[PDB]
Amino acid sequence: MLSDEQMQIINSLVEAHHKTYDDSYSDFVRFRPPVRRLSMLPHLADLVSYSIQKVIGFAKMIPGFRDLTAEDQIALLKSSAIEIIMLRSNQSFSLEDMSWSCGGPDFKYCINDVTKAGHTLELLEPLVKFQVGLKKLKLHEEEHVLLMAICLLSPDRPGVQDHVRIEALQDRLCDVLQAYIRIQHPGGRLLYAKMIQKLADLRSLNEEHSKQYRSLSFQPEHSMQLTPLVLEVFGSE
Amino acid sequence: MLSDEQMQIINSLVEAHHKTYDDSYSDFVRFRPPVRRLSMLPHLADLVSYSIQKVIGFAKMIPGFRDLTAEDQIALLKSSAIEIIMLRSNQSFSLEDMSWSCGGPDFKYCINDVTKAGHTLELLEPLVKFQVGLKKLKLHEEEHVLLMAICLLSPDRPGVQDHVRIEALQDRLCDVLQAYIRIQHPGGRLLYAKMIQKLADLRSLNEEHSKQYRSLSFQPEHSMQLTPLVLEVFGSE
Amino acid sequence: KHKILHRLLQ
Amino acid sequence: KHKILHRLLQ
Ligand SMILES: CC1[C@H](O)CC(=C/C=C2\CCC[C@@]3(C)[C@H]2CCCC[C@H]3[C@H](C)CCCC(C)(C)O)C[C@H]1O
Ligand SMILES: CC1[C@H](O)CC(=C/C=C2\CCC[C@@]3(C)[C@H]2CCCC[C@H]3[C@H](C)CCCC(C)(C)O)C[C@H]1O
Repeated sequence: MLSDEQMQIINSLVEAHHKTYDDSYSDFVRFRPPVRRLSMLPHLADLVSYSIQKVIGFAKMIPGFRDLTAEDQIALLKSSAIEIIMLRSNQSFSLEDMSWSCGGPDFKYCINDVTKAGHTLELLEPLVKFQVGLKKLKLHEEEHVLLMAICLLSPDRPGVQDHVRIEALQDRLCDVLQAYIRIQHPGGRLLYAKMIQKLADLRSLNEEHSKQYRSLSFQPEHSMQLTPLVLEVFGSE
Repeated sequence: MLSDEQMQIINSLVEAHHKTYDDSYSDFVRFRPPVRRLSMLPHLADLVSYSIQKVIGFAKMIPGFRDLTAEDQIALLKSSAIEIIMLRSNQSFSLEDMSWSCGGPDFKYCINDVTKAGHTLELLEPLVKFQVGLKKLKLHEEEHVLLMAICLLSPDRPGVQDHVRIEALQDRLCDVLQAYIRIQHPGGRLLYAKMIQKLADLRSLNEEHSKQYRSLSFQPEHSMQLTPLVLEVFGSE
Repeated sequence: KHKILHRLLQ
Repeated sequence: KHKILHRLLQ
C-alpha cells in the first residue's frame, strides 16, 4: 500500500502534466509552418521553444522545485529541458507509424522530417529507438509523469549547487515510483530498473543533441532561424 | 540630360530593388500566422525580420556601400533599417484601403492589426499619415529607389566613422535624384524638396519606434516573441 | 544573464 | 558583437 503523502505527490504531478500538455496539439498552427536548405528547422525550432515553456510550467509545479534558489532551477532546466522534451514526446509517438502524430496531418513528423532540421542520423537513430523502447514499457500515466520529475531533479547536472537538497527531492520521487510500480502495476517486477536505464539513455541523447546543436548555432544563417528562448536555454551562459 | 554614370547608378539601383522586392509577397505564408495578448506581434516580428534581410541585400548592391568598412555598414544598417522598411512598405500601401495589401487576404494589415503588435497610435498616426504623404507624391520607381539609397548613406547616424566617405556617396546620390526629377519627371519643380522633408519625417518615426521598441524589449514575455536578427539590429550593442 | 528563464520562473 | 549582420554582409 502507497502512503498518503506519496499519493499526494502523484496527484500533484499528474495535474501538473495535464495543465502543461495540450492533448489537442492545437497551438501548432501558431508555429512557422513545416516545409519539405534546412526546411524543417523553423517549424521544429518553434516546436522545441513551445515545449520548453511547457517544461518550465511543469517544473514550477513539482512539489519543492519552486523552493530551490533561482540559480539551481535554471541549472536543472538548462541541462534537462531537452531530456524532458524527449520524454513527453513519447505521448505523441506511435509504434504504428514510427512518427510523432500531433493532431493534424502536417504535424506528423517522421524521421525524414527531422533530418531536414539540421540533425544527422547519429542523433535520430538513438532517438527513434529510445521512443519505441519507452513505448514498449506501456507506462502508466502516473509513471510517465514521475519519470519526468526524476529526470529534472537530478543533482549530477552541470552547475547545480544544492546537491544535497536536490538529491532529497529526487530520492523522495523514486520511493514513490518504486512503491507505485510494486503496488499498482501488475508485472512490473523489473520495470523500475528499465526506467532508470531510460534515464541513462537520455543522458546519451543529451550529449549527441548538445554536439549537433553546437554546430548548428555557430553558423549564423541557422542560429538566425532559432528562437530567443531556445538560444537561451541551449546557450552556454 | 542625365549623365552616363548617373544613368548607371539608377540602373544598378533599380535592379537591386527588383532582386530584393518580392512583388508576390509569397514568403509571407512562411511567417508565424497573423492572429486577431499582443496577438499580431509574432507575425509582424517575422515581417520586420524578413524585411531586414531584404534591406541588407539591397544595401549590399548600392554602388560603393560594399566598399565601406564592415563597422560603418553595420552602423548605417542598425540605424536606418526601420526607415528603409517604412520606405519600401509604401509599395504595398494603398490609399484606397489605408492598409498594406501584401498579396492575400490575411496579409492585409490595417491600423487595428498594428496596435495588436504592441505599438500605440502615437507611432501609427505619424506612420499612416507618412504613407499617404509619400503615396501622393506618385514617385517614379527610379525615385523611390534613390530615396532609399539616400536614407541609407546618411553620415549623421549614430556610430558612423567615415563621415566624409559616406557623405560623398550620399551627395552623389542626390545629384542623380535632382537631375532625374528635373529631366524625367514633369511637374517635379518642388518634388525633390518634398522628398528631403520625407527623410526628416522618417527620422521622427525612427525615434518613436525606437522608444516603443525599447519598452517592448525590456519585458521578456514580449522580447521572447522577437527574432534573433530583430533583437540584433534593434539591439543597442 | 538568462532574462527569459527568470521571467518564466515568475 | 553582431554575429548575424556580419554573416549577411558576406
Ligand atoms: C508536446 C510535444 C509533442 O508531443 C511533439 C514533440 C516532439 C518532439 C520531437 C520529435 C521531432 C524532433 C524533435 C522536435 C523532438 C524533441 C527534441 C529532440 C529532436 C527534435 C528536433 C531535432 C529539434 C531540433 C531543434 C534544435 C535546434 C533545438 O536542435 C514535442 C512535445 O513537446
Ligand atoms: C515588403 C514588405 C511589405 O511591403 C509590407 C511591409 C509592411 C511594413 C509595415 C506595415 C505594418 C507595420 C510594420 C510591420 C510596418 C513597418 C515597420 C514599422 C511598423 C511595423 C510594426 C509595428 C512592427 C513592430 C515590430 C517591432 C517589434 C520591430 O516594433 C514591410 C515590407 O518590407
